[PDB]
Amino acid sequence: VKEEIQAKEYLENLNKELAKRTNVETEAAWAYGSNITDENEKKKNEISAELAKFMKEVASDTTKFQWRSYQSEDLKRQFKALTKLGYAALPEDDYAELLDTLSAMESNFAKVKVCDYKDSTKCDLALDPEIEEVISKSRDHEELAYYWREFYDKAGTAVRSQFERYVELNTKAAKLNNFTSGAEAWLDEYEDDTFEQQLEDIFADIRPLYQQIHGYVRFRLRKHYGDAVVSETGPIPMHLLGNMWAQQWSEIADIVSPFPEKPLVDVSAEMEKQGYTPLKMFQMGDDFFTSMNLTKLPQDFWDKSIIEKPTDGRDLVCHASAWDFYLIDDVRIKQCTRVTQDQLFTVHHELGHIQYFLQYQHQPFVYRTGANPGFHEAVGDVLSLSVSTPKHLEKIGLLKDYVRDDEARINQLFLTALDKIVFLPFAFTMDKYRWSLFRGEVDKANWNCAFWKLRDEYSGIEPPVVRSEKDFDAPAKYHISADVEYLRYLVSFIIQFQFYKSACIKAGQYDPDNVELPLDNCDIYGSAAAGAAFHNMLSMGASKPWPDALEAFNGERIMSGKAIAEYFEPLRVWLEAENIKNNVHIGWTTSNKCVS
Ligand SMILES: *[C@@H]1O[C@H](CO)[C@@H](O[C@@H]2O[C@H](CO)[C@@H](O[C@@H]3O[C@H](CO[C@H]4O[C@H](CO)[C@@H](O)[C@H](O)[C@@H]4O)[C@@H](O)[C@H](O[C@H]4O[C@H](CO[C@@H]5O[C@H](CO)[C@@H](O)[C@H](O)[C@@H]5O)[C@@H](O)[C@H](O)[C@@H]4O)[C@@H]3O)[C@H](O)[C@H]2NC(C)=O)[C@H](O)[C@H]1NC(C)=O
Ligand SMILES: *[C@@H]1O[C@H](CO)[C@@H](O)[C@H](O)[C@H]1NC(C)=O
Ligand SMILES: *[C@@H]1O[C@H](CO)[C@@H](O)[C@H](O)[C@H]1NC(C)=O
Ligand SMILES: [Zn+2]
Repeated sequence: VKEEIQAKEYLENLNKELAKRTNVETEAAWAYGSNITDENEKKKNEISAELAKFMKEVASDTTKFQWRSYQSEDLKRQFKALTKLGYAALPEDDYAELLDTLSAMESNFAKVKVCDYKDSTKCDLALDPEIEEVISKSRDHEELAYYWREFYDKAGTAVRSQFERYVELNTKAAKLNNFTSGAEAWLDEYEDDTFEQQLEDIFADIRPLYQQIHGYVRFRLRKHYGDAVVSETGPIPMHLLGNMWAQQWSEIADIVSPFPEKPLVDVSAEMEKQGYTPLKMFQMGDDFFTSMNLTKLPQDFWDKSIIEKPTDGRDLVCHASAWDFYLIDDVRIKQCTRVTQDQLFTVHHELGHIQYFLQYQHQPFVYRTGANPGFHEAVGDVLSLSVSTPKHLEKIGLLKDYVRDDEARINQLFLTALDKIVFLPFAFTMDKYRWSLFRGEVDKANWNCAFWKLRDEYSGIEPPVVRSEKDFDAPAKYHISADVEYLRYLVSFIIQFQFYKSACIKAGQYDPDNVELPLDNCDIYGSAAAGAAFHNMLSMGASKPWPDALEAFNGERIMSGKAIAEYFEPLRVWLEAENIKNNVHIGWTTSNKCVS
């Protein structure tokens, strides 16, 4: 009708206004996140409250248009997105209380300090970097357990009453948008009613490999720590796995690697010896993208980013993140960067977000996000997969005197699995837990043990000490304290293998029927063929449902476990044999580390 013509002009104008108002909210959030004070908290929450109020006016104005009657799929999609208010649907007082609750949790988490194990006078150890360094480096099980407990008590238990209020307010918000719970609100971002089932099916296919890796790691840990510390048949004590949440185990690769007489890629020491800085690491990431004929970082990036931990003793959120300011070319990273191999991957991870932001900044505001949350998280990881290859690391002079025999290949495959397969059950449990609270499936009296129950069922790990319903451990993970959906990372770790396989084929770097070009040594550095595929997909933003974005990249429309399995198939074959040959116990008894 004539109405659809006016509507298109309504949208064009409203999109620009939302960008500009979001800009101002993002600036205040940035200011808080990079400098936590009471004054910046109030500024952030007051701006948010005002944007919330305007969003409600907008939702209500969508009803004045017959938008579901229109011809244009594109107009209807944009209107649909403006009806989805999220937390902004709350009454203004409930919204302000929710923001205050979220602030309390995120700043509790960011301000955690603990006492040194060897010196209880020295009480200024932060997660990043001091506690993370001990967890990743110490092989003293008693020190490890000490830091685990100190951290979980302060980051987790201390915000129980706040976490509860947040679940209530999150649930109320979802119901006001006519979702059953916050779980359905999160899942709506994947635009697919069978999405949970799809992930269950993929997870069930990779679980057997996970159990083989688990079994082997447990066997190797028993030889290091002995049977008093690690049982044969029980869940692995999580504090021994190189990471505070046992989400990835690559930091203990030096004690669990298949062939310890053969090389294991660890380039941290060479980075340090070649004088690498944070600045250099970001410049390398930048080079990687521009090498593929993708977009160079703008000057605002270099001028406004924070790529090193401030040295002025202020409080900030050190958890690494990427920020879109919704103008032109104002994109930033906040990373407390350290010169290590894992941090090099993180740098590429974060720069994948930046690239996505630049690729879609010509889109209308509602379309300036990922095709789905998982797509956003995968982009940088596709590059990190290349960066991590011995091929790439020899090219940039970080890996010296490396012979890629069959045993070094198994070592590298295993190292990657400790980051990529191990994480899958972990990532699944973070949202399974929250979903189950959001949906009202667990009584408040059982919330802590329901967490550790899932961590046992899916990952076969447990706490180093007995916990109970007096503790509350979930918020000790950043994203749980900060209310960041975690499924995006599960989706990412599956789909990034679909992107990488396809990028590798396009780059001439992978042929199944040619042993010179195996998937696990593919480097896509310099490939404009791969870059083109990325451009086609990333530039779409959220303008189409995600199957359409994937189709733009490689012609497929389906999320699949095929690629991640193909990548690790040589590992699976070897590891199955090695477990049988060493009579390794697979599976685990129920944990008894959480008392009701
Ligand atoms: C979540 O789900 C909620 C339901 O569970 C839903 O809430 C409902 O939304 C309806 C509109 O979205 C709303 O409808 C209005 O009802 C008015 C009368 O209802 C009152 O009495 C109820 C008991 O009987 C009370 O419980 C309520 O609290 C109400 O106070 C009507 O006056 C009103 O009507 C007018 O509006 C229609 C709209 O027509 C549409 O648009 C054009 C009009 O420009 C039409 O040409 C077109 O065909 C189309 O129909 C007009 O026909 C005309 O002006 C009417 O007079 C309207 O029906 C309903 O009251 C409300 N609550 C409940 C519980 O029913 C939420 O909307 C959902 N939330 C989200 C985010 O989607
Ligand atoms: C942190 O924020 C305060 C406002 O609460 C401001 O005055 C101060 O300059 C900021 N500090 C830094 C280092 O930016
Ligand atoms: C970069 O992009 C151009 C135009 O968009 C494309 O045609 C070309 O393949 C790319 N250039 C290089 C360096 O390969
Ligand atoms: Zn990310």
